Amino acid sequence: DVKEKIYNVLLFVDGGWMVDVREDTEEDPERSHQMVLLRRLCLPMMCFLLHTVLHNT
Amino acid sequence: ALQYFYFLRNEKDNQGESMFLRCVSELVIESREFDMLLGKLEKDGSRKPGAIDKFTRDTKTIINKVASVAENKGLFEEAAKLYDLAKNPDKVLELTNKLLSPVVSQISAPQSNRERLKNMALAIAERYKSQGVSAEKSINSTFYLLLDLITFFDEYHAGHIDLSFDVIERLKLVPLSQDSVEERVAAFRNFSDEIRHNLSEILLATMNILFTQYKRLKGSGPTTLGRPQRVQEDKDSVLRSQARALITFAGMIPYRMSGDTNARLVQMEVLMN
Amino acid sequence: RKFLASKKHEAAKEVFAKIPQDSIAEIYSQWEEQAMDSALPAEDDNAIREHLCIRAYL
Repeated sequence: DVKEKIYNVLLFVDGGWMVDVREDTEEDPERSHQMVLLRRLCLPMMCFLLHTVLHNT
Repeated sequence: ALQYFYFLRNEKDNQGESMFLRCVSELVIESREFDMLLGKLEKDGSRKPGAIDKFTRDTKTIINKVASVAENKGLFEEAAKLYDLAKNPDKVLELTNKLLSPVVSQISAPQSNRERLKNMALAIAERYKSQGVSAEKSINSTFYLLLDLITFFDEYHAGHIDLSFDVIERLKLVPLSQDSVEERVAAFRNFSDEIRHNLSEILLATMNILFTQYKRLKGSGPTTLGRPQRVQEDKDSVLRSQARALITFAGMIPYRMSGDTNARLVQMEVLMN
Repeated sequence: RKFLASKKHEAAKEVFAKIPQDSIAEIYSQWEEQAMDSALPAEDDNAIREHLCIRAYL
């Protein structure tokens, strides 16, 4: 279950997790900045948690 | 005003409560003149009599009713002083533990509730030590452990990582070796709720200390020609073993920590591996 | 976004739980009712996608 749920984050469809697909809106620079920061935060962490799960098992 | 209410000494309400007790309880709370009306405790814990001690021998029932009305109004510091005047050390440390528990892990700011409650607790601790006053062993052990935890968080928030580590090692609250995990999980069942509520922050602070010591060991680049490389590998292995002991402990305790706490503990270990 | 950046995962779950599970279906239903044969506004589609990203992470 943990492996499936972490893969749903790491392999999130259509350009990846916390990336806009529709560019036909006004740019919110504060939002786009926060999304890039969350990607740098959450995705390495998820990869390390999944490594830890797979290694310990 | 107290002279006029003494005419009500024999008067009772429809519930049989003394009208004198009621009017004196309202008077003391509205005037805020607690020390003058109800008296004060001296440093030896003798009671200096107040104005009310002239009128009644049962001043203890009055002080307890006033203390309960102060507690219900949210005047917790005054309620604690009044319950203490009701000759209840045990009650002083019980209420002080309840007050200190939520502020232990907080950062010290000038005029913060933490600094006020810490200074109140230190003044109680110094006075009870000088007078030889001991509460119940359970309550008293919880109180001094909360004071030592405040010192741990002060040294931690000051950035004194090695002093904060020496304090937590001395407190024996968390396991610093795999072999100590089962002993500490068994000991956890005997801690008071006030200590259990702080355990998540204690584990995060201890794990952050270990992670920062590990970063200091890795960031000390090879430019000191003279420290044997074996002593560095041994110290890295020890810090990773300590970090593993804290996570094993956090997973074995019958206490539901926040999901964010467990995620941060595991994230810090993954960054140490 | 603020809670996730701050590692307050329990606070982020509490916010997530305030949003009704039908909220995505309701956004589509209301857009269809406005007689718009067009795709959703790019803001609302990106917000649905962002919410699904946060769900998968939590």
